[PDB]
Amino acid sequence: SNKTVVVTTILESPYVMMKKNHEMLEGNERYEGYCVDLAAEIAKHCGFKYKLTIVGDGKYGARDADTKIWNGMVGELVYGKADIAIAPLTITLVREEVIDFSKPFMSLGISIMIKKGTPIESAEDLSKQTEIAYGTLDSGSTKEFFRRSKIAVFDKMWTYMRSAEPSVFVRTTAEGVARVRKSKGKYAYLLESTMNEYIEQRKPCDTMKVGGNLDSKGYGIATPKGSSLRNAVNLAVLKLNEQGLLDKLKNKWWYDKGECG
Amino acid sequence: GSNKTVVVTTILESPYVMMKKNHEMLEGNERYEGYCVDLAAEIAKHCGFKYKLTIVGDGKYGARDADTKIWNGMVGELVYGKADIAIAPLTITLVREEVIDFSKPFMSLGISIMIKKGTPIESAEDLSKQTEIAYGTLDSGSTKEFFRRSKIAVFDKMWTYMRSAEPSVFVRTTAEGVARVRKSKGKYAYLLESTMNEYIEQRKPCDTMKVGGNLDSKGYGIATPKGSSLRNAVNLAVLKLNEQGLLDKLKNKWWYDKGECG
Ligand SMILES: CC1=CN2CCS(=O)(=O)N=C2C(c2ccc(OC3CCCCC3)cc2)=N1
Ligand SMILES: N[C@@H](CCC(=O)O)C(=O)O
Ligand SMILES: N[C@@H](CCC(=O)O)C(=O)O
Ligand SMILES: [Zn+2]
Repeated sequence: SNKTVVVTTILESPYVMMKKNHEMLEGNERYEGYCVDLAAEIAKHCGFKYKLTIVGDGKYGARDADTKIWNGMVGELVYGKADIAIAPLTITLVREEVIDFSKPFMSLGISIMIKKGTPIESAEDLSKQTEIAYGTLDSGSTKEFFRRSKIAVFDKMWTYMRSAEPSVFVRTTAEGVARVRKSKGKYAYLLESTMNEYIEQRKPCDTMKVGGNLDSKGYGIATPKGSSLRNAVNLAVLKLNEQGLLDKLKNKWWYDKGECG
Repeated sequence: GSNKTVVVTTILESPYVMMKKNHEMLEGNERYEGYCVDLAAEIAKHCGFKYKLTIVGDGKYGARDADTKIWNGMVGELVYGKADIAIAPLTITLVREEVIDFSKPFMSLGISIMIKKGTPIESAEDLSKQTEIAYGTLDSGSTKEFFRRSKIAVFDKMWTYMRSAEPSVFVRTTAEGVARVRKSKGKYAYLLESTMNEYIEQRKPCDTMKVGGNLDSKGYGIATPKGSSLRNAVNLAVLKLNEQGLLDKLKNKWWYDKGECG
């Protein structure tokens, strides 16, 4: 018997954003963005009503090494606080062991954001110097990439980042971007290419993406194990891709948005 | 029950699976080499099974006959129980995911255009707006189905042309498509996946290239029949191999490291 599906998501541009007039709107209407549009399409194809909820702790999801407790959107699924996560949530092994992911709806890789003119072209460049600090988001997949890497350059970078003072890590993507912008070239931020490429086309047009991506992976829609939504959501992602809807939404929220010419 | 050798279906498609030069003097899995040969050994090791590589009997990827509803190719081998797993450049598609399971993707790709160098085409729109240069796809597979099913104006126009073009613009194998580009003096362009296009661009005689952006974005996945006991282990193994950098290493090994075009 049909119940409203609780969707957990995260305020992250341009995936989910508060509309300019949000104070006078209610419920799902408060929000706009790629994942807001994706949620409406998935719900229509799968035949469910839903409520968008912003993850309580503002995090993507990681497992505490000591307590083994998951936080973020992953934790909301694991502990039964939400039915589905529709967000830029990276498909990773440690997550797929505890939740299920749809096929990917978007490709990405880890990338470098600099303030324009910063003399860095690559991860190797960052690793060979100390004047420019660099770091990642907490409680996400990029931090874990570095923590786990056995590649020489990335291992060196992790050894630096994990002990750097003051802390190079940030609580949100927006904090990382602000830190690049205010640091006069002395901070570079490691973040997913999707977010990097969005910000490069927003005023004040003072950042850019440098070097190749460090890896290749995808975002997926996540459900708790045993969910009755799993198969329908997976097939709906593939239907949306084949209809060209995912490519339409990417153009709508990245390039049609562009403010830097 | 007792542990049983897993039958792997795959397809002779360079550089995924190729006969070794000395294959007549080798046995079993040792007869073959390529990206998917290396990936199968790793999937089997991570999942703890023994396996036998077999080449798909009909040489096809997989499509459902509209009239008989029978699946051919590697998809049919899984559907009908002739193989336990497909480890091949098999595109994840909705109609296939309805009848088999796919792992998470191990390789990204999109449909792309191969030209003979110097052909005056930069895009799908360019192909659609002219008639001097013919163009086609593999005669069975996901690229043909993309065109057949598209509602996008440029692609619909291309399909309307391709489906009625005589003599046939379709080809039986990738190698046939590539040969047709090479011998056609610029008057044939081939629509094929970016992975295969980028491989051939780095092979002698270095006379083709990939032009324009990809027309779509998708992936290849390892496929199992529904209800397979291998499903979860294979899926987690794909994710582990990507995170440990093995997939990017294998792509470099079979595409670029011994590329022949400098
Ligand atoms: C936009 C889009 C749509 N679709 C449709 C569903 S798909 O499953 O066919 N894939 C995709 C896709 C995609 C995303 C990520 C990805 O990661 C791979 C990359 C190589 C190494 C391992 C991880 C592969 C493909 N992107
Ligand atoms: N998409 C990431 C968050 C962003 C990042 O770690 O750079 C995740 O799912 O954890
Ligand atoms: N990978 C495709 C075959 C090649 C193509 O259609 O271009 C499939 O699985 O059908
Ligand atoms: Zn739709």
